[PDB]
Amino acid sequence: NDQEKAHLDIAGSLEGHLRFLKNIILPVYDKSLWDFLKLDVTTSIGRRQHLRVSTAFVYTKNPNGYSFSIPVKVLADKFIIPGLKLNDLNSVLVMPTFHVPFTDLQVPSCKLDFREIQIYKKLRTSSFALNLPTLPEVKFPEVD
Amino acid sequence: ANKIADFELPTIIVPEQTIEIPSIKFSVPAGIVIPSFQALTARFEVDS
Repeated sequence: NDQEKAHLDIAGSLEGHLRFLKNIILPVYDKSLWDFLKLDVTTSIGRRQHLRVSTAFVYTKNPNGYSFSIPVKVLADKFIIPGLKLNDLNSVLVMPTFHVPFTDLQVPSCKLDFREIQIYKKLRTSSFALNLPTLPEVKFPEVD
Repeated sequence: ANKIADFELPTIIVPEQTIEIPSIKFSVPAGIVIPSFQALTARFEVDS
């Protein structure tokens, strides 16, 4: 299974030395197996008998097919998705950077868009650490 | 320890330890895709 196509394939192979079975005669018809059938190969003498069965299911699909994609505008530092521009609420809200008490984590500033949807591509996390007297102090480097 | 048996403990120091945080990726759909029908094929064969 993949984006383009789906394959379901099963094959069954059997082999058996059923030679003796083929060596049979029919008294009701007064005829032999091979004779009555009028087949000799693998029937007159009887041979290693094979049974082969194959099942192949295959379907074609388009990876892109019929696709509904949200409208996205991509910038270096942000993505903009123009959602419904309802005017009921305030247009924008600005969130200033905040210093979390007792730690060095700096919350990056953000602007929240309601008419559109504005995402910022990368968010920066300032480093912080625990202050303990000789205990293992975990120091967290910055991560974006 | 010296209060009880005059013997003092060996000193143990655990140095700084680096702990790794494996990267994680979260996927949120940005649109749907409906594969368009192009062809359907089924084949059955019995070979004796």
